[PDB]
Amino acid sequence: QPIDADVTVIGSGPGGYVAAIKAAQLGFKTVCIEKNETLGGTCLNVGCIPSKALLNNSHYYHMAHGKDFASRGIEMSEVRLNLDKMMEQKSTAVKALTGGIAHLFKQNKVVHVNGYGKITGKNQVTATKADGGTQVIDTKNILIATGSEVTPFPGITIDEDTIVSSTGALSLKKVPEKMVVIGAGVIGVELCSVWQRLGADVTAVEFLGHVGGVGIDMEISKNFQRILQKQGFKFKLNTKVTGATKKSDGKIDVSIEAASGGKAEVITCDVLLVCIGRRPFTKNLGLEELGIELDPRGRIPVNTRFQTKIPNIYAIGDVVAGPMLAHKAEDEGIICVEGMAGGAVHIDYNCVPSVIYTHPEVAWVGKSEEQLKEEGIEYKVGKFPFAANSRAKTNADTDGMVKILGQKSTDRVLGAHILGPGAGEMVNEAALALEYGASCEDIARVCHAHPTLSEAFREANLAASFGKSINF
Amino acid sequence: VLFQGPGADQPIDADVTVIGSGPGGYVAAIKAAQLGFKTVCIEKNETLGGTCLNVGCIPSKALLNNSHYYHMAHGKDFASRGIEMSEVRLNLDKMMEQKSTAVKALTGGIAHLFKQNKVVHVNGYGKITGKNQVTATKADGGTQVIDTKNILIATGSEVTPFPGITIDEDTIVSSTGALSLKKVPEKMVVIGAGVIGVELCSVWQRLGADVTAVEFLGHVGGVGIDMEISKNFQRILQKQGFKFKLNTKVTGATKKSDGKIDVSIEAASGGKAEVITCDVLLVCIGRRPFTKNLGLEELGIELDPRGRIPVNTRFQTKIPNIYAIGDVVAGPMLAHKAEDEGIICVEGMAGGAVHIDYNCVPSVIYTHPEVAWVGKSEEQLKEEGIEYKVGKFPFAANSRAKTNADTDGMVKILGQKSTDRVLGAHILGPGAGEMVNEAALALEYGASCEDIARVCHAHPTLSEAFREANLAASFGKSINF
Ligand SMILES: Cc1cc2nc3c(=O)[nH]c(=O)nc-3n(C[C@H](O)[C@H](O)[C@H](O)COP(=O)(O)OP(=O)(O)OC[C@H]3O[C@@H](n4cnc5c(N)ncnc54)[C@H](O)[C@@H]3O)c2cc1C
Ligand SMILES: Cc1cc2nc3c(=O)[nH]c(=O)nc-3n(C[C@H](O)[C@H](O)[C@H](O)COP(=O)(O)OP(=O)(O)OC[C@H]3O[C@@H](n4cnc5c(N)ncnc54)[C@H](O)[C@@H]3O)c2cc1C
Repeated sequence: QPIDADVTVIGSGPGGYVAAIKAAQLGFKTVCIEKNETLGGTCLNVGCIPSKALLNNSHYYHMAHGKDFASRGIEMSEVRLNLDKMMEQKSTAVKALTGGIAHLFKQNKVVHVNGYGKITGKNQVTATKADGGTQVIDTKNILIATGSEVTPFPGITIDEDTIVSSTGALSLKKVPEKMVVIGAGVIGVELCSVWQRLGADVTAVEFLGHVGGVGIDMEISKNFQRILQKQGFKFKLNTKVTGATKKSDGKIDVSIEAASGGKAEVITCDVLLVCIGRRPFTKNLGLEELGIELDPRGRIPVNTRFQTKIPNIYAIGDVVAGPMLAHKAEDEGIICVEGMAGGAVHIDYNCVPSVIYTHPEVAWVGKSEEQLKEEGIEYKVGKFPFAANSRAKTNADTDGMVKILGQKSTDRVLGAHILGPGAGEMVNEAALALEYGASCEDIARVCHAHPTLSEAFREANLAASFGKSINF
Repeated sequence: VLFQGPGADQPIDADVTVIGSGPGGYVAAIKAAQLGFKTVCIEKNETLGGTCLNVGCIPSKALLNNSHYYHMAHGKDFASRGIEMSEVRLNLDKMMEQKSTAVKALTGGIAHLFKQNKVVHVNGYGKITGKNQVTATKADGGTQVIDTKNILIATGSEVTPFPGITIDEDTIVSSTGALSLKKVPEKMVVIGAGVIGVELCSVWQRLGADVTAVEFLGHVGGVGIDMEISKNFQRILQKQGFKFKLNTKVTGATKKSDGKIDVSIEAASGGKAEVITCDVLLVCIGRRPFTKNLGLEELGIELDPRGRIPVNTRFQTKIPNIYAIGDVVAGPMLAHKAEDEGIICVEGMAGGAVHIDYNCVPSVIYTHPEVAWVGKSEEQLKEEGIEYKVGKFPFAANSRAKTNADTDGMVKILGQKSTDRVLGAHILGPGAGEMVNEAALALEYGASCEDIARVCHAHPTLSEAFREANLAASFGKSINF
């Protein structure tokens, strides 16, 4: 009882479920195979959505429990945490959005097959369900969107009990008294902040010498770290972990040393979060038998139409090269299926923004100062602090700055870097500016509403273009 | 030298003399100095920054922010997130202190910016006493003459009075009195359902007042707002507790011996006479240009019927070296509009071309949900005979809005039917105020709906609703709805 299809998508994360919807909208008979109980992939079920929910809820807890609400005349005798209820709010959002994808599939006539997909021919995918039943799909095109998994730390076994990945850390049943996080990238700093805010003593251990992962601008990263340390973060940068021991009393002893060598020490904690990275997931997909070889980092090599070496078999998202982000996977899914229908296929990874949803937030798009130097680009800098922005000052939330990097000969915007309130939303104005090739003067002369945080983006461009802002 | 207050009465020479230190005047003065002009700014009030900083945008946004958080804590929202509190109490004195702290910091900042940029601040009442002369009259009665090549009038606006109802800032208040009420009124009536009125209503509603807005026109939110957005906005505000009497005129108000106020109303067309009682009456029917005792009549600068100073596209009055910008001239009475006019006016004084497109000036309403728009409404496009297409995306389908349990409203995009050019953007929902600036940048380039749809917006953000509404306008269908 095989199914015939034009496009068969393996995986229902941001890349796969959006690709499936768009393919159906373009007229393809479309199937989407998912092995998990719900649709939406890593981002919806154990990723972006649960993490942002806990960041929001823990931020508001900090505002009520700390000094902020009192300073605004909102007085409360006793603020208490109900962690079960906070986790419930998180789970409600996840359930609503995963159900929403199932309805979108029905609305657009995408056939949902529940099982573990394996490519069993150039034009065939077989999905094996939990009970061993099979469903064969004979298909013109195959779109691999199988995503990522957590990168294990050699010698340390994650059990999601006291040694957790991001999945376990998002569902802890009590606030750990003491918590250690291996990895001070985006995911690690976010999860650190959640549990710090809810009462944990948190330490982030990082082999590199800065916070925030790859590609973040160094000046932004140092300033971000300083703000976080004032919030209660403790950082062990330039530090390697040599091992972790699960102890008889339930606690964990973590052995660390200086990254360059020496200064060996041990620190004890109640929960260890292993968050050193993620890697492409292709297990048992049938690639070896087809001859589709992986690159040394486990990614599927693809061409500019996202075709593998077998031209009707495609791959997108966290399973191929480029930034491992939800909106990147989505755009790759859209343009891949547009290309299947004969159209142009374009994504510019220099215009793909990054966001860290701490408070303050961090967001950037385009090039860092380190990248411009390494490329030998002559640039100029404009900065504007949020302390001088009217909306930030009115809200009494004034950490950080906007930094703009501009090309000297043309005034072209080369990069935008935002540390402070509203950075996540603000970077999308910046992404539009980079896609259009805007000059710094262009953005300085656009009438931004007053009072808005976006005026800091305008003023930083004015500084880069004219040399001087108005309000600083 | 850089501050000329009482006792400082020697004559001054300047290239540019700016009368008024509001958003238009103080930015014009800074930019003039940065361009190389010897610049003077005359201000009659105790602080710089005009209506917006002292009694306007800044205090109102501070109270909107604080009252929204009071509502999150005192209502259901914080409890839904596992944040349990025994007793949430309002300390209005402390809330007002946070507001005043912000205003003081920002007014002090302008004075520092004037010093940094070598702008001479003259504290007095400026009158134009010759084609190239302004005389400032100071608090002590002293006078100071400024001989100047150019004059820039930036004298701003005032509250529009209501005949027969005397504002006393006690129980009958303007927006100024409403921003400093000493206690939450049990019942408040607002005459005028425009932007300022709805914002002030929302503040006091959140803090415990029973609020009613009376409006002579048939919609909420002032001039130019899209009618679909306005209707949806009104329905949301009614569920928050607002009561609206649209298409209604006020015939009078009487302060009673017991301190309460009886407001007499009728249908705008006639009939249906009623009386409604309140503890505080806010008179918010508009603002109007302020030019009192400026010397215009003697110069021969006549005003238009609404009191504005007529100017050409370089912002020149009938006297070619005398200019005017901001709330005293035509166009949207908004802070960023006054700022941009001041900048390009002084750039024009320095030899540059002068052009501004009021169709690219955004408007924002800082309620929760917010409202923001830029470009054209459906009503404008219809009246102009423009063929257009519509794309909508509801915030209920946006991942960041749903995750924060903050899902009112939608983004609506209007695109040209044949060319896909973005013609207007209308946002009702969370984050509208910041989001409209992405739309303003798009309009500057004449971008298409497809252009915006193909920009990689971060996930999860509210801005994705803007992306998806453009995708719907361009392709006919969004992804996530
Ligand atoms: C804690 C956390 C926070 C994050 N926060 C953000 C954020 O704020 N913003 C951001 O942009 N990104 C964020 N990310 C990253 C984001 O989750 C990923 O970039 C994105 O989910 C990748 O999309 P994808 O569709 O390529 O893969 P995935 O989301 O990983 O989806 C792959 C799907 O394929 C299924 N699958 C795999 N193999 C098969 C098979 N053989 N048969 C059937 N089904 C199969 C998997 O079960 C899964 O459902 C975060 C990630 C984590 C872990
Ligand atoms: C409650 C309220 C909320 C508002 N919220 C917003 C908002 O969120 N966003 C927005 O964009 N706009 C908002 N506005 C409108 C905004 O304040 C005005 O558009 C803006 O202030 C006008 O700028 P201006 O420089 O033209 O005039 P004004 O700000 O009115 O400044 C004029 C200045 O000139 C001085 N002056 C006048 N005559 C003389 C004289 N002869 N000699 C010396 N000095 C003189 C006055 O004292 C005053 O300081 C709000 C207004 C109110 C009342």
